[PDB]
Amino acid sequence: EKLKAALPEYAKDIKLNLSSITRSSVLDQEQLWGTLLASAAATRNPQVLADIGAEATDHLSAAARHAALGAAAIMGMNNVFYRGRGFLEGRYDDLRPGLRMNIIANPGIPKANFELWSFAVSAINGCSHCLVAHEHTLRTVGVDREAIFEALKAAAIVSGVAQALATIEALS
Amino acid sequence: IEKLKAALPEYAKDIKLNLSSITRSSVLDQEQLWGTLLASAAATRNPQVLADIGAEATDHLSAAARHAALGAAAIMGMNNVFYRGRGFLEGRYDDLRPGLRMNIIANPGIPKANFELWSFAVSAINGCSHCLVAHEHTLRTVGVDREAIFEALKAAAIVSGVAQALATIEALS
Amino acid sequence: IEKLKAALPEYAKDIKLNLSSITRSSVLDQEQLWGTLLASAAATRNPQVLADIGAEATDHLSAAARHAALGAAAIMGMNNVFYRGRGFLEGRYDDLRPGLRMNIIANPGIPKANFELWSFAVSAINGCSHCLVAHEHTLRTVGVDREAIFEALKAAAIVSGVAQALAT
Repeated sequence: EKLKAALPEYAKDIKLNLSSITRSSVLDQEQLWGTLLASAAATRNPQVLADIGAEATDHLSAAARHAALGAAAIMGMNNVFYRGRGFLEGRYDDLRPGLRMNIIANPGIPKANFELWSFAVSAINGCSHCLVAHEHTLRTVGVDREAIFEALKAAAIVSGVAQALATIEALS
Repeated sequence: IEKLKAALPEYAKDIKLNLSSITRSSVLDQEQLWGTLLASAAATRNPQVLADIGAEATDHLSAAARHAALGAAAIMGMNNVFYRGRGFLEGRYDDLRPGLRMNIIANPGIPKANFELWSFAVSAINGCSHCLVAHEHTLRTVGVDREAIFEALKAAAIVSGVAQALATIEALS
Repeated sequence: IEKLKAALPEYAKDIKLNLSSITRSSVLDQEQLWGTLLASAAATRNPQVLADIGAEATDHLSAAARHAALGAAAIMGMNNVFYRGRGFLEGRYDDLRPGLRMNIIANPGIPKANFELWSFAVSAINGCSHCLVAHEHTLRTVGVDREAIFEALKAAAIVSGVAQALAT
């Protein structure tokens, strides 16, 4: 509400879209808020992370909250590494990453949910390798594409929100 | 942009030179140029760059222009993520209704040409091939020269270099 | 570091470990390593990471090297947008001259090997295939082993994770 209220007039579709995604009935209240929170972190916009984070506490456990934020952090690294490896046409695929990412195997919350949040973040960062790998995993654990698609929509909407908000604050 | 140029460090002279050059270039309208420097400045998320350019854009852009430019950044902010992502997913989601409102695109409050140019510029900054191509095609359809489009791409890239350059000094001083 | 390593949240434990190790790693020499971490920190746009890494990098980076690293991030901030953009336009704009000044590339004020390594690290962060490839090539051209290049990519990625973790 207060976030929506801070959105400029030249950003009406974003506000509109933020309202519709927040009232989503496709994703769990945990799937939804965990996605919104991981997405918010992935935008790097403090205000957006603060307001989504504040509202998220009344919809997510401390464990869920931490898992959502850690998905953002770990994809921040993976999204750069794998995309780069992919740009090198596989010529370094034999080397050996050597990077820890245990949170992925042991998230502390349902893995279907962690994957959903990781997928959303990979969409924001733009790494096809990770977006595809996570999308495949979601399907393997029973998440339907309607829900996977809703996460893609949410990640995009939240990116718009952060862009819209960043501009108003710097100008006003 | 006079203060921005001054803010740049000697190790970023090329960007300063490029900023000086793109601003004095005449291949683009006074509206196309400042509207592109503005949507680009917005898309880079650097506060100082947006603030400086935004201020210098008022005596160079109409009210409706300044509005359409900032609105292009915001809406591309979402579209550049959505279409890019769906585009990676092997056609598996091409038959689903996005259900995303983007009316500003059909009604920017100014003739479409410039909105599309600024949308194109933003899509370059965010890195979305689907949108870059779509908007480039639309620009052509409504009579915009390649030279103009290419100049926007350059302006988008230079502003991005300026944001990076200034972001680092702000943080280190 | 230390203060940087210590700021990481607990749910970002893996990134803490990765930072601790990439900084203790020898694969890259101290200038290569810290110039890459500095260039990367800049590209993440996170002010705290840039400050901590920039300060720790004073003990291993000459004045010329530090400016080369920061300069690499700035120029790649522009090139990474330009070449990627042109690259998606299906060669339809390849006949036009960019006319963008890039003099720092040929003249970084230090050995190119390092400048190219840092530019490669930034290109990975911004996501421009055209530049990551062009620099990976040059890097191999003048020497530099895949292991060093791979270590920079890892460093760029690890630094991106730190910045995000801190931003959260």
